[PDB]
Amino acid sequence: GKLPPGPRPLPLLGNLLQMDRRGLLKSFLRFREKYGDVFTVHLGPRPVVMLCGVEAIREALVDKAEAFSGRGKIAMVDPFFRGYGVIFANGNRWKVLRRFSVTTMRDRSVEERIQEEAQCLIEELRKSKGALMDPTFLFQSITANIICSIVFGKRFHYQDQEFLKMLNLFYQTFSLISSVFGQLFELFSGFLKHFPGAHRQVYKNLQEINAYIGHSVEKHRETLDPSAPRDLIDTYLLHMEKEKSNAHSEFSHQNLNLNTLSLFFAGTETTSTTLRYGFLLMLKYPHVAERVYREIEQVIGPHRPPELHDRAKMPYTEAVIYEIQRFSDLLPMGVPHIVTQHTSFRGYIIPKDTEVFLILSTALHDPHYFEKPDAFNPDHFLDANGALKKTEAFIPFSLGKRICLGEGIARAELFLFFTTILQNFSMASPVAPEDIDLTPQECGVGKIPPTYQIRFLPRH
Ligand code: HEM
Ligand SMILES: c1ccc(Cc2ccncc2)cc1
Repeated sequence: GKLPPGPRPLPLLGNLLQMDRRGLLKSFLRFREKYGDVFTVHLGPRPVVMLCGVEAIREALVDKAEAFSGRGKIAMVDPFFRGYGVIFANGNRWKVLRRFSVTTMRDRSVEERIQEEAQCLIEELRKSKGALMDPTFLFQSITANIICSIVFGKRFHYQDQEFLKMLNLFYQTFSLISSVFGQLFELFSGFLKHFPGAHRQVYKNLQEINAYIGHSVEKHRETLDPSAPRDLIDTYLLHMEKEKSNAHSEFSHQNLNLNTLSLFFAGTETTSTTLRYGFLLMLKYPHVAERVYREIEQVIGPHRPPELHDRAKMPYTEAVIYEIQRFSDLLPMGVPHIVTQHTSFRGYIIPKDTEVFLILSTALHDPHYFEKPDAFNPDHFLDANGALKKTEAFIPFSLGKRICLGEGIARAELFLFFTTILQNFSMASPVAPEDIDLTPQECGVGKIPPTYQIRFLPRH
C-alpha cells in the first residue's frame, strides 16, 4: 500500500532511539536483518527509503531510471552546493551539466596525463629516500593533478603550499562530512544548523576552495581565446557567451564555480582515498603486493611505463584493484537519490520526492557473490584458472543515469598509479602486518581509512 515497512518512529526524533551509535550504515544493516532489503528509516523529521543488495538497487536505478534518477541532499554540504553543479543538481540543470561534464571530460589523452603524473610520482618517491610518510597528500596530489590538467589546464607542483592547502581542505572536509557529527546533522540539521559545528567548518572550507576557483575563472575570462579553448573552464565560458541572452541559462557562474568544485572534489578525494586503503592493505597482505609485483615483472618488466593496454594481461593486479575498491567501500550508502515521480516498488508506493539511499555496501559485501566478504581477498575477482572474474555485484560507482561519471578515469588512475608505484618500489612500515588495523577512521558518507606511515623502498 504505502511506504516500505520499518521501525516505528517518534515525532521530532524519527527513529533516533532505534539507531546504532556506531553510525548510519550500521544502524541500517541492523534494520535490514529485521525488514529485508527495502525499508524506511525516519532520519529526524522525514522518511528515507533504503534499498539493499544488488537486485533491488539495479531494479531501482536501471529498470526504474524514470523514477529513481533524482539527487537527494547531503545535509552537511547542501548549504554550500544548493543544487548547483553536476553532483547536486536535478532536472534540466543536471541534464545540461552532466552532458557538458561527460563531453568535456574527454577532449593529450587522459592516459598520457596519468602516465606523466605517475612518472612525477616515482620521481617524488625516489627523492623521499624511503622516509616514512603518511601518503594521503601524495595520493591526493596525483589524482587532483589529473583533474586539474583537464579543468584548469595545468598541474600543480607537489611542494606548492597553496596546492597543499587546498588538498588539506578536501581531506578535512570529507572527514568532517563522514564523521558522527555529520551523520547526526543528516538527521537534525534543521535544529543543529543554529549551533556551532563541523557543518560551519565544512562550509568555510568549501568557500576557501571556491575562492580560488573564482579567481581562476576570471584569469581564464581575460586570457580566453574563443578559437582555442585551453580546458574545461574555457569551454564552459564559450557556452556561457553563446547563451548570454537566455537569463535562465544553466551555464551560469554559480554552476561554473560549483560544477568545478564538484569535479575537483570528486577527482581529488575518491581515487586517492582508494589508493590510500590499497597501500594499507598491501602493508597488511605483503604476499598480495609481492604477487602483483611478480605479474608486473612478467607482463611489463622493470623499465617500460605501465599502460592501459597492459590491463587485459594482468588479471591478478586487476582483481587486486577490484578487491581494493570492494573492500574499501568508498561510499557505503552511495550518494542520496530522490524519486522524481510517485512510484510503485515491490508492492510499495514511494511518493515523488521521497529520499532513497542505495546501500552500495550491501552489494559489495554480498556473501553470495563474495565468499568471506569482510576479508580482503583478491580471489573474489578470480576464477580457478586465475583469470579475471568480473561480477555484477561490483557496483562501487553505482548504476543508471547518475552512475559515477569518473568511472573510466578512476579505473585508469587506479591501474596506472598502483602498477607504476609497485613497479618501482616495495613497501614497508613500522607496524607488523598482523598488527595492522584496517578499521576506518570515519564511516559515514565516506569510509575513510586510518592514518598510517609507510615507506616506499626503491627496487634493485
Ligand atoms: C574511486 C573512485 C570513485 C568512486 C568509487 C566514485 C563513486 C561515485 C558514486 C557512488 C557516485 C554516486 C552515483 C549515484 O548517485 O548513484 C559518484 C558520482 C559522481 N562522481 Fe564518482 N566516484 C569516483 C571517482 C570519481 C571521479 C574521479 C570523478 C571525476 C572525474 C567522479 C565524478 C563524479 C560525478 C561528477 C558524480 C555525480 C554524478 C551525477 O550525479 O550525475 N567520480 N561517484
Ligand atoms: C559529496 C559526495 C561525494 C563526494 C566525493 C565524490 C565525488 C564524486 N564521486 C565520488 C565521490 C564529495 C562530496
